[PDB]
Amino acid sequence: MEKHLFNLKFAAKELSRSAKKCDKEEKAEKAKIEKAIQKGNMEVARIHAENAIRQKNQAVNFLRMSARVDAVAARVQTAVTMGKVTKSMAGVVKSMDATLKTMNLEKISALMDKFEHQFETLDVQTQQMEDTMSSTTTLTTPQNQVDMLLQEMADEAGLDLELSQRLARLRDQV
Amino acid sequence: MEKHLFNLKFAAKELSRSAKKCDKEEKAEKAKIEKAIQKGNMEVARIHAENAIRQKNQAVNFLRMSARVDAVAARVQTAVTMGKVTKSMAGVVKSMD
Amino acid sequence: ATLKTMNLEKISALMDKFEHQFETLDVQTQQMEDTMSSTTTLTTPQNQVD
Amino acid sequence: HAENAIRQKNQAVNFLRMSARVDAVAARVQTAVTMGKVTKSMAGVVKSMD
Amino acid sequence: HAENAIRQKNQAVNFLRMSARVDAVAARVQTAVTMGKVTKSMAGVVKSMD
Amino acid sequence: GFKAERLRVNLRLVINRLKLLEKKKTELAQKARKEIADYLAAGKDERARIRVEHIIREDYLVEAMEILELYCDLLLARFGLIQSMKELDSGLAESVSTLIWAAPRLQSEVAELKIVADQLCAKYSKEYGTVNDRLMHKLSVEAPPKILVERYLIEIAKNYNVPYEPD
Repeated sequence: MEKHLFNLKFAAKELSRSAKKCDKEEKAEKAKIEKAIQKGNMEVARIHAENAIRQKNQAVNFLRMSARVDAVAARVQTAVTMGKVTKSMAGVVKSMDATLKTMNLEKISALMDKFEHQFETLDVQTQQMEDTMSSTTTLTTPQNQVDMLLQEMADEAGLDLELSQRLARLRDQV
Repeated sequence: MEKHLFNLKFAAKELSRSAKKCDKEEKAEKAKIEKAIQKGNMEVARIHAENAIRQKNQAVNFLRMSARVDAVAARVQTAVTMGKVTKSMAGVVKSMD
Repeated sequence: ATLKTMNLEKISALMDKFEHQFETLDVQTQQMEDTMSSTTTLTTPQNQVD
Repeated sequence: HAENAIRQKNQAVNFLRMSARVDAVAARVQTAVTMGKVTKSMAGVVKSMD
Repeated sequence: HAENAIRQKNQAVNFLRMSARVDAVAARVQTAVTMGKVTKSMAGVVKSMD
Repeated sequence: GFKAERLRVNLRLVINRLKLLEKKKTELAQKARKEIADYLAAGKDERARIRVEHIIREDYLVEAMEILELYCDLLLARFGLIQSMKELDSGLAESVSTLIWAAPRLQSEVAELKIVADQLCAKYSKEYGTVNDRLMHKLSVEAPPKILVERYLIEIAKNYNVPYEPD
């Protein structure tokens, strides 16, 4: 339908250009009327006068035809565009039908439960990894040094937040 | 679905450009109404007047069609994106398995 | 040709299927986002957001 | 144009919430990938020290 | 955006703690590699002096 | 054979087609009362009487289409009762009878009334092997009265400021 839409728009442009050239030839023939009356040729003046009236009414007819063809070309153009929209929406319907039959809501539910449980197991994995990575390097991070360092650098900012011997003697008791 | 998403976005842009060119041709036809009334051609003035009213209502129709096609293209675009997310999460599930 | 190969009844069926498939897709993305929130609940406590 | 503006507003809210969910899941998949690389490197350290 | 900000905060805390653990293990693997080089050089010194 | 979903789809299509035809025919009446006024300004009066007969028939047709749109929407509202029962309801008998009546009278402009009436006859073949009287008057192929025509001309002349003299 695009070829016929192109031909209707081209026909409307041809009718509009015909109206333009007839309105130009009307002014040319009126200048010729003035020159013929200045020369005194009344039969030449009448020929150019009927030419000018013909070009005027002819331009009105081409303008009205161009208006009608432009109306029909506008409606054929929205026909072509909404047909393209219809074909694209039918393609969307069949592609979603394919994807929603190959991946149901039950398969989505199972896939998402498996997703969540595998990240639970992975978080347990990284927890015991970090536990081993702390226990391997316990000797470079004593807990007392980290505690006293936090106390020092919190007292510097103004925030304000032995036992082994006692427990050894108590194990010696019982 | 990406081809149909591209075609729906292109159709919305074509309807918006059609509304723009019809709103431009309305102003052109109104200038022609003024020139035809200054020349004293009332049939030419009525032809350009019905052209101007047609371009106005035609531009309103193209604008409303562009709004509808842009709504559907937005929802098809989030369909395509969440389908890509679904395929990537299924790949993550099988790789972690 | 186009109006015999795509009737108004076929348009009506196609549009009902279009609307219902986007309903099912919205349900799909809803339960997707529900799982995507429940997986990362520990990084967004509700009290901190409040 | 008013219903276009309201549609673009709510549509932007929906895209923003979807982006938040996908960014959460992508962060957790990214730390999955990184700690899997750490696991493979530590297994290689174990066998080389063995 | 608030739940995004809280997620980015706690997510950054998690990446920082993981980086601390991996940096500890990488320091101990690096002194493993260096003292293995020292061991091989001292074994070469032993056989050359022998 | 009766298929319910086909009948529902075609009733919605009848509603849409009748809305579009109402808008289009009221606009055509707007277009043609101006040329009736042009005949009255030119002086030809019996010509304007015949054109007024055309436009009276078109206005009766528009009012007939809104009555049928009302009845098809009534069937779309009571479609649960239609699909449930096997005996024709008293609240549905007028609507079903006048749609089966008006579907051959409007075969040209609304081609889905033929399908709607075929489905209603297939549903109620046990009853049909009632009709709205105002709707039958508006679908009646009968010339309007001359006093109505003259009256119509009077208001056209009043709106378009044209001198007109009745009988």
